[PDB]
Amino acid sequence: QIPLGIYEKALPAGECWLERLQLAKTLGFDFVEMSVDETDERLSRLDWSREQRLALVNAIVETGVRVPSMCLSAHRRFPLGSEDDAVRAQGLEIMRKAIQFAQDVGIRVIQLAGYDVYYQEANNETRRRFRDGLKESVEMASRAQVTLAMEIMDYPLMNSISKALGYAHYLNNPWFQLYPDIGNLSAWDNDVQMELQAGIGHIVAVHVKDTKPGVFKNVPFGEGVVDFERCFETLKQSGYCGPYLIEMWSETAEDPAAEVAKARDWVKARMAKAGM
Amino acid sequence: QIPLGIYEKALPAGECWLERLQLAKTLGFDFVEMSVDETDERLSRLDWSREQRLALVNAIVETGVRVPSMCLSAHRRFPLGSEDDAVRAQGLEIMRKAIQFAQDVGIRVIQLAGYDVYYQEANNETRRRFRDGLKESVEMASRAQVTLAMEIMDYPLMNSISKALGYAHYLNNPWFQLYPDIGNLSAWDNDVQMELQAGIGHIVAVHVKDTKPGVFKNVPFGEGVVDFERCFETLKQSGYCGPYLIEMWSETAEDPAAEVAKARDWVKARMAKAGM
Ligand SMILES: [Zn+2]
Ligand SMILES: [Zn+2]
Ligand SMILES: [Zn+2]
Ligand SMILES: [Zn+2]
Repeated sequence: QIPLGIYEKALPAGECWLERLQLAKTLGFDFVEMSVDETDERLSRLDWSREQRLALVNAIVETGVRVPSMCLSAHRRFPLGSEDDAVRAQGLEIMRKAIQFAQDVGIRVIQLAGYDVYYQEANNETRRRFRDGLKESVEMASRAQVTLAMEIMDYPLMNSISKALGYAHYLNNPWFQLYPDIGNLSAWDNDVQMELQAGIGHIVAVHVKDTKPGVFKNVPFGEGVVDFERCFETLKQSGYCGPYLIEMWSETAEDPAAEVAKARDWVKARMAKAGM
Repeated sequence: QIPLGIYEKALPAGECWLERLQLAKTLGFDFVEMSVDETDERLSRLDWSREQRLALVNAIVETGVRVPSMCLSAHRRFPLGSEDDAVRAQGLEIMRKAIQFAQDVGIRVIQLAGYDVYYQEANNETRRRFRDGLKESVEMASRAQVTLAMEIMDYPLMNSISKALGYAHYLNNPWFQLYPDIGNLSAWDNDVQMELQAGIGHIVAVHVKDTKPGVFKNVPFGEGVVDFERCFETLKQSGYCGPYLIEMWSETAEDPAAEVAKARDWVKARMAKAGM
């Protein structure tokens, strides 16, 4: 049966994980994806004590709701391509800490953000520094035996499965894999269905959200350009058996749980249509 | 860093995992590989309670000594190729329970036994049943996001990297990888150094021991046909950045602790001559 998860930032903001995990179970999800983003509050998770780490493991084992993956979007703030050597070193230290964290709490996959730089302008130097930082991250990941899976991004350097496969070929490492976002993939000039089929033996997780050209965030399900039934059809037929994660940001909604319930039923209807 | 690890059965027996991990720490090992073999005793680990599983996580985090991998030799007794449907079901159940155990406890890689059958003679039907059992196993691993790694075996069906690569290509799944034993890879008529280069983007871990033509188990370090310095050179030059696990049964043989320290330094000496 198909594992279905919810993004952390879809649910109420608390740092009590047992409550967060119990809520996910109640809403019918098998898992939660943790965000380690640009904010200092989530960034501080990497400096958690042994007891804070073991408390998360406790809540997981007790509720049965897994935290198999981490979204590492902190690299938008501290990119690995930064020609500011201080910022780049901060980005690699965050990579090191996310992997140790992953080891500590049994996170299966760290989703990488494919930005060479975000708030600054890319050039050849940012692309070379990003590539080297990726090799270095993947080396750390080989030692720890932790999967780093590159997201297909809201950003041209990594805006297709083909571009992620380029990096995968260059790296040639079993611990570097693919985590496509079917929304991000659908908002450029890609052949989406061929891209999905092309990545198959590299795809470890799928992000599920709607988008429009140039709009990658908070676009409501059904109001964008993503052909969900087609994407699930292709993935199923091509032999994909991994998890799907509903990505939304309803932490700011009046009733986060009610929004998540509606999004879950909407996504599930389309999975069912496509044979799953 | 080269992560160096020690097989469970190279250390004194029992179920206090805290003491064992502590022992491996003072001996200078980064990690311990757990065994889930043919004994009811070790199989009952798959039936541990949430509390037993948590106590193991606690000890790992306390000591800093990881348990990143599991040797799953239990399939010799309950093979996936068995023409006895009841024996086959048991092996599949074991596979399922091992994946969940790996989830609960944060094990990175489950090392699979590459035998269609072991105590019976193989035929087209056992090969077929083993093939479909593997596929079922890999689908379970994809949902859970747990790596299953095929060991290079003391058995003709999987006696090279090439054989494991054949299965890897057939399965075309990121959760099926490769776990070469350089002893077993050397105990046949293989081109060893070619094999290790061939498998490189699939190799997640490496078993280190010594063997002879025909003889597979416990030949002391240096007395077999394994060219350690050359194997370590091939892997170093090819871009391997993963762990090495020293396979020993010291738990029997004289002063177990003093034997693993000799073999630890013997392995490290061979690695250092190879550029490492
Ligand atoms: Zn490929
Ligand atoms: Zn996404
Ligand atoms: Zn291959
Ligand atoms: Zn071995």
